Amino acid sequence: LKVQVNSAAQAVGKVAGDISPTLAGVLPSWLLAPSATPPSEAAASLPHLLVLQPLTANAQPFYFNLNTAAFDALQRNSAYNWSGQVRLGRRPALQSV
Amino acid sequence: GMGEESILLKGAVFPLRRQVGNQEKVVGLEQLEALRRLAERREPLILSSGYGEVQMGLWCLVRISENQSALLGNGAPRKQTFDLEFKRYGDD
Amino acid sequence: LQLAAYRELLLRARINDAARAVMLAYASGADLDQIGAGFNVQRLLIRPAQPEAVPPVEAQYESDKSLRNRIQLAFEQLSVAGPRNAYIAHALGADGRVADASATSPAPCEVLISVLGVEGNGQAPEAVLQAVRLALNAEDVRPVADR
Amino acid sequence: LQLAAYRELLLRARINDAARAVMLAYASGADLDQIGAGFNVQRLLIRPAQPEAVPPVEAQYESDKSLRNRIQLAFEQLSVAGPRNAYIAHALGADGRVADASATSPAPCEVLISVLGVEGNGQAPEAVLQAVRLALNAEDVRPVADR
Amino acid sequence: MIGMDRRSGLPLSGLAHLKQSVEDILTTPLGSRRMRPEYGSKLRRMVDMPVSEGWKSAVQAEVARSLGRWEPRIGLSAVRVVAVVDGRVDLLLSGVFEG
Amino acid sequence: MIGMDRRSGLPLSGLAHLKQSVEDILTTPLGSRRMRPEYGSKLRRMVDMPVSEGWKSAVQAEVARSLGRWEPRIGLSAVRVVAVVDGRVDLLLSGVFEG
Amino acid sequence: SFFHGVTVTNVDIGARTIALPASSVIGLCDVFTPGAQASAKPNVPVLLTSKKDAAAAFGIGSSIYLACEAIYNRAQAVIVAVGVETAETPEAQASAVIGGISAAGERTGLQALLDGKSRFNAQPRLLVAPGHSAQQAVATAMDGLAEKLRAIAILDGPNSTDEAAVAYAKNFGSKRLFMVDPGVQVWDSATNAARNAPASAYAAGLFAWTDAEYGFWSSPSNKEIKGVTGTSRPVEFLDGDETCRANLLNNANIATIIRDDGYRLWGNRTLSSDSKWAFVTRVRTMDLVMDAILAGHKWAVDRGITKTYVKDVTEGLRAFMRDLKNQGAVINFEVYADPDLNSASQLAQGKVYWNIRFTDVPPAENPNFRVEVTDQWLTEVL
Amino acid sequence: TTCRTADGDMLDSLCYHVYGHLLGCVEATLDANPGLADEQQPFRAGLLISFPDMP
Amino acid sequence: SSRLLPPNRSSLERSLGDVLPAELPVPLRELHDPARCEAALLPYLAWTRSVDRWDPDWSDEAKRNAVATSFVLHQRKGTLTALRQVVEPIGALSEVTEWWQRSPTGVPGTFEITVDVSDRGIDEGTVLELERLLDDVRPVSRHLTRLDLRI
Repeated sequence: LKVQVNSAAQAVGKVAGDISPTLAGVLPSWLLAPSATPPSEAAASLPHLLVLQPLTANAQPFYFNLNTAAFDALQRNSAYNWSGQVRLGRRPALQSV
Repeated sequence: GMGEESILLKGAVFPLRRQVGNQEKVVGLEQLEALRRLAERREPLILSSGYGEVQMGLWCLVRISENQSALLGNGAPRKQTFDLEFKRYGDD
Repeated sequence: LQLAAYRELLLRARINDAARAVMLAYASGADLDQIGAGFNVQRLLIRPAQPEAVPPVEAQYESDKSLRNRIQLAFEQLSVAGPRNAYIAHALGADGRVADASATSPAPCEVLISVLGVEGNGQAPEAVLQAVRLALNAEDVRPVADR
Repeated sequence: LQLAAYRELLLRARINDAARAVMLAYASGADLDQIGAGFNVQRLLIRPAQPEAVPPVEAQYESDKSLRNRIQLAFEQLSVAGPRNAYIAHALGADGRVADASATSPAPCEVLISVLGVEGNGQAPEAVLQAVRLALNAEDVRPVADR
Repeated sequence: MIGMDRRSGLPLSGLAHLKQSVEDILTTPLGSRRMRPEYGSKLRRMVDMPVSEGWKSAVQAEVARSLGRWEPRIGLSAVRVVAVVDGRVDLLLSGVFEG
Repeated sequence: MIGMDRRSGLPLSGLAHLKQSVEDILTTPLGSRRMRPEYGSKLRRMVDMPVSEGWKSAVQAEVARSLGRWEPRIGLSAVRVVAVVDGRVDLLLSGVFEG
Repeated sequence: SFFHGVTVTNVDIGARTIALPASSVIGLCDVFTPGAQASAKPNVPVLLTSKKDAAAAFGIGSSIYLACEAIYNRAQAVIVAVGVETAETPEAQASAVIGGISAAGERTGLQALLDGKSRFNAQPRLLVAPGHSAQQAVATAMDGLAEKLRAIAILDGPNSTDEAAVAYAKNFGSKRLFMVDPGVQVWDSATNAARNAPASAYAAGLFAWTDAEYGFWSSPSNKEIKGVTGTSRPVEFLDGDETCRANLLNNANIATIIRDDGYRLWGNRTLSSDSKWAFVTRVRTMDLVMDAILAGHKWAVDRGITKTYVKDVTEGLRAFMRDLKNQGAVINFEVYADPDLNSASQLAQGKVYWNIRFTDVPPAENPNFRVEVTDQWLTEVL
Repeated sequence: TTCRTADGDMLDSLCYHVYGHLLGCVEATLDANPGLADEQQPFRAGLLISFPDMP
Repeated sequence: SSRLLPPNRSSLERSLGDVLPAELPVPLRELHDPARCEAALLPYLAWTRSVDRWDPDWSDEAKRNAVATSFVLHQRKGTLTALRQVVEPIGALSEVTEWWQRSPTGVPGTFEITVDVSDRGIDEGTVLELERLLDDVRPVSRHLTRLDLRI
């Protein structure tokens, strides 16, 4: 059946060829394209308090000011990894790990 | 699953306030130890309220903790602030 | 496509409904009536059809689980008194009588049935001599000399 | 519409393939047991799965196209007064034979049946010949006598 | 579930069996059944007690226990005194249907 | 995704298919489809109910459910009453496009 | 002879004639057999609350109870039920239902429903004659009795085809009539077959279920009918203004049972010639606020006209109608005393006027959905 | 669990109301019902379906 | 169907709802009712009912009762009461012989039967079938080939 029907489908395609695979989903070069212009937040009359901006470098950044979020507190914890190793007769040794 | 459903009953027993209508009988000191005797039966309990659903499920009693203070001479309190704590016994 | 897969599933089920209706181990309702009409078996009447009161008494028929008893017992059934085990079972028209056996002294013509009935001493009365012969005229082989 | 023209091409083929397996004409295996139950025909065991050794299972039933003959010979086994085929259809109970033919040249109640047998070169054994009189005791007529 | 009626022996199934299932709970005292001692109601103990406002809440709390044991297909809603004649109090046993 | 139009049979793909995808959600009642009972909207149940300010928020909460099931490429923004004539209320179904 | 144990009682005990929801009381008139099992005189009204009241006052096989069961299967309603003796001639049977003052000082037939108040505190809001409304003489009797009663009359067309009921609706247009033509059928225990009910009493039980559970301002069309099977006519229905037998009846101001053959009523417009009074909710909220205005403000017929009296009720109504506005029964209103027609020449006569202006909630019988898509402000694709 | 229809009750809706799902629930209803699929799918008002257990 | 569709439907869906199911008759229960079999497949059922003798000349009323009463015939072959009904299309039930009508103790041959057949529909021929149509009802050695007839 993979021999005879394929020989029959090749015989039909020689007599009457197939229709072309017409294209209706042809888009312009916009619907996957970011608007690289800065938003109205970046042109506002307020100095920006802090700015979030990602690694893709074309995505829209977030601007902290009185129009958007405007934090008034800033905790900044910063540990430093010093590991203690207890020695028996003395003070425990500290290593920067 | 369903997880633990619990009911916790606060409150206070004042065992010198006389019973309602002055029945020549006070609220007793025995009247929280009756909650203890009913809890060492190792047995679930039906809660029966009177407002919404009346047939609450099987509820085993887990914890009794009174705080009896303002004592009399023989150790008798005149306040007993308790908090009961149930968990729903999952019957079929 | 949820109609062509739903209406086809109805037509696939009608074929399964019709295939059960032509099998004895699966037919029910008025479909064992068509198996019953071919084998000359009718559905019983426990209580009769017509009521005399104002609520209509339903014509009580036996269940279809008892037709499958009766369609299947339509073969092992008293049909004709061929052998010695069938002359006696076709000789159960009378009532005051205990079991019986048959013989045949010649081969080609005559068959002998010695009826004894326990009423008094065990003799056969002449009243039940004709009561046997009323049944054996059309339930035997036709040229029997049933003495 | 090209799907729908393809689906009742598969439904007209389904109604035909259902109607084949209902009639005894072109009924396949594990389905004559549903038909033979309507004709008191059950397949028997030709050395079934007895595990002499447990992994070599040797299971075997009655095959088709001879079970179908026993369904075809169903109505010829109801009449116990011995028509031309009831002497045949009761003589097919044995295994080491083949089917029978009935005739009568001499005086009446003298049956000439020809017990033929397929096992090899011609002649059937006389010990196999005695099994038909054990197979025809309560199936014949009592005055009739066969050779 | 299909059961039979207490009187007249007739098999009644749907909701008349539901009502006689409740009235076998309410009118049997405890321990009256054979080999089933935790069956029935304490309502016979509530017979011929004065109708106070604590008697009402003790009947609601005891019908709910006794129907909670042997009648799971009934969710009890309320029990209300609706009339009083000499001795004869009468209670509207109202409850939703489950199961 | 390329589908066909409901009327006239023409295959339309981009955004006319998007609008008829929404109007197959909103106008089918629940259970009307074959072997798909959790399809459609309860908007036919909201037909011929009085237009209160709780009827509006119950239509927003039900269009958002029914489009949230079978229309993932539409983020619903708001549903607003914009006019009232006798019986005929009309709703500006506004929503951003995703996917 | 008393009893001293625990007992079951299966008979009615308490009185439920205390609540009496004034918007859902129903007038009912049909035939029955006044035997010894029916403990009610024919041409007098009797108050009904449950099916036990219909069983005690009327026969079970009588078609009063068949209409009382049709209402009590759906709603906890109140029925003022008048009976008529069954006649021989059907043109004289309609003469028994219309009644009149044919007695000495007694009202008979439908006219005894005007005596609902002063007997049982029920001024009837729903008029039904189940079966006896395909005749025009009783549908005109229920017409003219409605504006005396400030009710709406739920009549029904004949059980023939659609144009037999469309042309039957063209004899009216009188603002008080709500016609449901497919006489729906119901399953029976004794017959073990499909019945034929006139389906005018089923819309009365649906209105009593609507105004007590959803409010009288809510449109009583799209709601469930209980005690029901298929209809006497398969009435098709689609979406998109087709030649359907649903859109044909609704455009002829006729309501009809539509979906799943018995599941829901469909249609809210009344037999009215005015497009202002087209909906029943325009008509129901007209009369059920202005008799709820009166209930509570029954002191406005005494406490004679002093300086504060005109001022006492002009925010007595404003404080009551804002309670109607907050529960959704109306939308924004205004209540004010009449400046020009109030004068001292007729204030001594007793007449003093107040102007009420309210608009009510419209029922959303046709919600349109203009779907539009965007990304931020416009269609980015096209 | 025998149920009686109305003149518009339908099979896949009914055994969704009874069972709660439709995976393997319609043909199990059509299996233990003689002559149900032969009747037209918009049902008449008085036909009886005995819904089996474990669809 | 068009009724199984939702209320929102185009005329295209309502048309394709009336075409794409494309219902068919199921003529499967009709195969075992002889009064409802088609005439082209009736002798298939006559085979499984083991109708021993068959003629392609009878009316269908004379063909279907030979299949419907094929049970009652084959249940009682040795009897006379199905020898009466095996001659159904040849309409004939007149007379039959028995032992005591002949006084000298039966014929030599112990009473082979000489039955009476009375046909009126067909006069030409109709003799050569009845000695072999009645052969299956006749036992192999209970009767002899002696026969009597009447036209």
